Amino acid sequence: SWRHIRAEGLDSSYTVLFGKAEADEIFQELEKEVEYFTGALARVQVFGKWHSVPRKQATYGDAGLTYTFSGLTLSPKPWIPVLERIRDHVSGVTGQTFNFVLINRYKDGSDHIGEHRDDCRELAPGSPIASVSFGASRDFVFRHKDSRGKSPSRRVAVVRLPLAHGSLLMMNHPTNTHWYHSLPVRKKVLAPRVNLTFRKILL
DNA sequence: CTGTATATTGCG
DNA sequence: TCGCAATAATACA
Ligand SMILES: O=C(O)CCC(=O)C(=O)O
Ligand SMILES: [Mn+2]
Repeated sequence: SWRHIRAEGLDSSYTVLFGKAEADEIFQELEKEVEYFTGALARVQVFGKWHSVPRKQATYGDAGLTYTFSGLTLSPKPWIPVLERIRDHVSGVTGQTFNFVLINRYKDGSDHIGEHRDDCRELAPGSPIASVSFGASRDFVFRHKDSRGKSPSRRVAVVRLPLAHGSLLMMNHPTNTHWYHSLPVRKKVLAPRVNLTFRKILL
């Protein structure tokens, strides 16, 4: 069964792919195998200022591709067994295909990601995004674009969702046209979390 | 009276 | 501790 997350312009689906034992093993292999970007490849530019990202990132996928957000371009690394196994399984469950994965690792509840839409030029038009989570459960927040700021034109409610160990969140079109998402700071969370967002990228 | 868009600071 | 409006400076269209 899928929990359907629906609101005006919001269309997402949530389910648990893996039980505890399997999700533990996958997490441990991710921790062991994934090579994260450092230094110059972990700095972004937002509002005219450069910052080191408050988390760790890695990109895997087919050769040739490119992934640019916030002034930072990330070349994908060749697929490794554990990412292919997760990719293929998501594909078998959803029917959707993927040639790329972005990995965000939050070492604890102080690591986080800011509010944004996934609306890249390099993202295939109307292609779903598969977000698979491992480790600590973290709250994932959807805010509507017209409901943000000083004076909002719309009073659409915020949508909050705990992403569990071994879960899958599907973000279908047009979720990313109208809704920003983020993983806010959760100061009580002491354990790491690894998130995989599988995507379809144009060459 | 009025373009649009975007990590931490500075509040509450 | 949590939420979030303001905004570091441009870069557009
Ligand atoms: O950490 C997550 O659950 C999602 C991360 C994300 O949205 C991104 O990396 O663009
Ligand atoms: Mn995202």
